[PDB]
Amino acid sequence: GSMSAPLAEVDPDIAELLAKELGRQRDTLEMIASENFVPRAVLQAQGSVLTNKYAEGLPGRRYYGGCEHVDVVENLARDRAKALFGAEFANVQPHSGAQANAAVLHALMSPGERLLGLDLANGGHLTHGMRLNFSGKLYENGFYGVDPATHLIDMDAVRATALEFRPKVIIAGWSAYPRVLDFAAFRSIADEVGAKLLVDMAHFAGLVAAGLHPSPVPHADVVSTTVHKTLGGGRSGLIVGKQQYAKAINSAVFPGQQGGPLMHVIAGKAVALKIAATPEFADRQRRTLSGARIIADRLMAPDVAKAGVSVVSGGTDVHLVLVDLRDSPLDGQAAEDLLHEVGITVNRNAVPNDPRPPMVTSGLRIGTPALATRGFGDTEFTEVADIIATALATGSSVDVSALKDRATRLARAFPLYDGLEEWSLVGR
Amino acid sequence: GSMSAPLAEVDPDIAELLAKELGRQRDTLEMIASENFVPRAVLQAQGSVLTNKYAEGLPGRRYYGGCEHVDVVENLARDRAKALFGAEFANVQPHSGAQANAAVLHALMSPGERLLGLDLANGGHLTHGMRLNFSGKLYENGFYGVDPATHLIDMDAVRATALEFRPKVIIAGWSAYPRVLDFAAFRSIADEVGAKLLVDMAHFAGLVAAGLHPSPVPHADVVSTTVHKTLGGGRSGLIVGKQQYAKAINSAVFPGQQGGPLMHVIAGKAVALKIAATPEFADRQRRTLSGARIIADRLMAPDVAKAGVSVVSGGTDVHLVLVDLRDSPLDGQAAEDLLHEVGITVNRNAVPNDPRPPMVTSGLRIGTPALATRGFGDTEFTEVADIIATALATGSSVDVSALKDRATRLARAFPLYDGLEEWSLVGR
Ligand SMILES: Cc1ncc(COP(=O)(O)O)c(CNCC(=O)O)c1O
Repeated sequence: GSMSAPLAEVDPDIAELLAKELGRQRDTLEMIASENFVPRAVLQAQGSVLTNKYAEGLPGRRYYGGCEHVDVVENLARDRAKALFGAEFANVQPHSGAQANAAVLHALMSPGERLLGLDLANGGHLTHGMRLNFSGKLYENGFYGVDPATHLIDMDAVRATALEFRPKVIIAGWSAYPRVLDFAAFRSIADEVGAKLLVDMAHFAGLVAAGLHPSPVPHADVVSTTVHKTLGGGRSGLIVGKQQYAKAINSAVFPGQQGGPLMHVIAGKAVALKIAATPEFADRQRRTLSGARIIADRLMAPDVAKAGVSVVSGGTDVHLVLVDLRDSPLDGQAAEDLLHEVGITVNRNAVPNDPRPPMVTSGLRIGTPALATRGFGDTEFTEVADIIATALATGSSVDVSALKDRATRLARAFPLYDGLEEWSLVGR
Repeated sequence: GSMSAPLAEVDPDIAELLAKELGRQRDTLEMIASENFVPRAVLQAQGSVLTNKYAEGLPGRRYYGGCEHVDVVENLARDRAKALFGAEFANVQPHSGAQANAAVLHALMSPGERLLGLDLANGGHLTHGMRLNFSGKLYENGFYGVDPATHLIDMDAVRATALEFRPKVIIAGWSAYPRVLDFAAFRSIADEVGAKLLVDMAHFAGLVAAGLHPSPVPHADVVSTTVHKTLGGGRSGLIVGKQQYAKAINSAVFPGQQGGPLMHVIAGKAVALKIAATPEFADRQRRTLSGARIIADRLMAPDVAKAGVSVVSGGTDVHLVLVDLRDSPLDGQAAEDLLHEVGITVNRNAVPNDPRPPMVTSGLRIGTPALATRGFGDTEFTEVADIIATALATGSSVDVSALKDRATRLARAFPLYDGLEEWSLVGR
C-alpha cells in the first residue's frame, strides 16, 4: 500500500511544495550567512532508513538491541570530527546548534550560575543569554559587546567585565561579527577568573576546518557548532572539546537533554565531516572568504560611502559582510526588501545603539557560503558586489529590472542541484 | 565534484553501512516497541532540500525571507495534526520527544517547581523526572508507580500522592506500561490539586489516531508525542493541546528551547499525519494490538511460567508486552542477546524493585508495531509468539538454529522496503 508509494502519490501537496522550494533555491541568490546547500550524499543519508533505529546511549553502549551498524556510523562521525578539528572528544548527537549549546551549559554549570556572552544587539546568538531562551531563563546573564568606534570586541573590556561579573562560563562566539575572535585572550581571561570557556563556532566552523580561521579547539574547554552553516552539512549540532569534559558532555546530551539520536542525520554528519577534509571543500571556503572581501571592498568605494552606507569594522575576515545603514535613507528592512526584489536573499541586522526598532534595524548581514557552494568565484562575487552596491547606494528608486536581470543571469549560469530529479535514494 | 556525486562515491564507508542497516532491518524481526518502519514518502521528505532553509519563527511570522513554501508545509503539518487528534493547537517544530517535553515544561513551570510523573522503574520515561535529565535537574520530582500485586496504576494512590506532593504539573504517560491510562481520573486529580495535566502519548499516539486507545486530547492541557512510534513517522516530536496554551507553548519551542526547525522533517510529519488518517493505517494498528495480545497469551502458557518467566499485568491492551524475568535464570540482557541470536530484536527493560543492575534489568519489552507495518497478521504473530516462548522457556540450551530458521522464514515471506534500491529522491 502506502508504505512503498512515492511521495507524489501519497501526498501530492507536499510533493508539490518540495518542488516549489527546490525551484526557489534554484531561482534566487541565497546570501543569508547561516544558509548553505547540502551535497547529494547528505540528502541521501538524511533520507535513509537509519531514521528507524532507536539508539539511545553511546556506540557499543546502547539501551536497544540491533545497533551494530549505527554504532559504526556514530563512531565514524566522532572519529572524523576529532580528526578534522584536532579535538580530544566529540559528541555527534546534538539535534541542532541550540541543543548543542543547551547540553554544554547543562554540563558546565547549574541553574542560577553566571553566564557571560556576546550581547544579541552586538552580534551574539539567542542561546548566549537571551532572556526568553533557556540560556537566559536558567542562568544569571552578563554581556560584553563591541567597541562603538571600531566595532571590534575589546578584550580589555571583556576582561574587565569578567573580573567584575565572575562568570562560571564565558561564551566566545557570534551570529553576526565580521572579524576573528581572539581565542588566546578568551582563554587567558577564563583562566584568570576561574571560568569555563565555551566557543560556539557555528558560523565559522567550515572556515576552521579549511584552515582559514584560527581554531578555537586549542583554547576552549568545549566547542559547540551547527553542522549546517559554513561546515556545509545537514541541519544539526555537534560538540567537540577537551577530554576532561567528555563524560560530562556525553551525559548532558543523553540523558540530560535528549533521548534517541537521529542516526540518519548522524550518518550525514559523517559524510559532511569527510567532505570538509577535501581540497574541493577548502577551495569552496577560500572562495567564500574572497567573495566576502570583494563585497566589503566594493561597499567601501566612494559612491557607496557618499550614500550613507558603510561596512562595519571597515572590512571582513569571515564569510559575511555587515553593512551599517544608520546614515542611509534605507533601513535594514527596506534594504532587505529591495534586495529581495532583485532576487538576492539577505537579512536585516541590528547595529549597536541602533536608532531604529529591533525588527526594522539599521543594518544588513550579507553572507557568501551558499553562493560559493553553488560555484561562484571572484568574477561572480565581483558582479554580485556591484549589484548590491548599486541597490544600496541608489536606494529604492534604483533600476531594479536591470539588477534583477543581472542576478538572474548569475543564477542561470550556475545551475543548482542539476540532475537532482534523476538521483536515486541509494546507489549510483 | 562532491556536491553532485552519489554517496557511494563520496563516502563508501557510510554507503556500505546504510546498506548493512537496511539489510539488518530486512533480515531481523524488529520488535523494539518504540520503533517502526517509515514509508517511502517520509524517506523522500527527510532526504529533501528543505534541510537548506532557515525558518525560525512560525508560518507567516518568520525572521528570514524566502519561507513562502516551507510555511505552507508547516501549516499543513499543523492543520493535519489538529484534525487527526481533535486538538485546538499544534506545534510541529519539536526535534524529538525529549525536546517536545522540554518545551512543555518550559511553558508550564519554573525551575524548582514540583513535577509528578510515573517512576522510571514503574514504566515512566526519563523526561518525566529522572535525576540526570532536565526534568529531574530543573524541577522537584515526585513519582507514582504501579500496584505491586496487579502492576496497574492505582488512581487512588496517584490521587493520594498528588494531594501530599502538590505538583505544578502532572505527567500521564509511559514508555513501558501495558494497559490503558485513565485520563478522566488524571484530569480529576489535576483539577483537585490545581495542577496542569501533560499527557505524553509518544508510545500510543498511533493507537489514538486509529481510535483504538482513548484519546488524551479531551482531558489534557497539553499533549506531547514522538512521531516515530505507533504513529509511524519520521524521528521527531509534536505538541498539541488546548488553545489557551498555544502562545506559551509556541514561545517555549522557539525561542525557548530550539533555534531553526528541521523543515524537511516537518514535511515528513505532514505526510505521516495524512497516512495516519487512512484505513490502511487503522488496520495496521488493529494488527499491532491483536499481535501483542497473541504474544502475551502465549507467554502466559504453563511452559513459559514454569521457566520463571511472567507477563507484567497478566496481559496487554497496547502495542507491547512487558516480560518479567526476576524468577528466570535469564536476566534482561541475556534474554535480549538470546532473542537476537534467533533473529528477533528487542530491548531489555526495567521492572519494579529490580534485583539486577540497571543496565541489565530483569525484564524485556516486546513490541509489534514494526512487524505490523511489515504486514504481519495474527498467523504470523502466532508463530513469532511461539519462537519467543520457546527461547525464553528453554534459555541457553535452546536450538538457536531451529528458531532462527523460523524467524528467517517470516522475514523472507514479508519483504521489507522491496524496491528501495530503485526509488528516486523525488518523483518515482
Ligand atoms: C513516553 C516517551 N516520551 C518521550 C520520549 C523521548 O523521545 P525521543 O524522540 O527519543 O527524544 C520517549 C522515547 N522513549 C524511548 C523508548 O521507549 O524506547 C518516550 O517513550
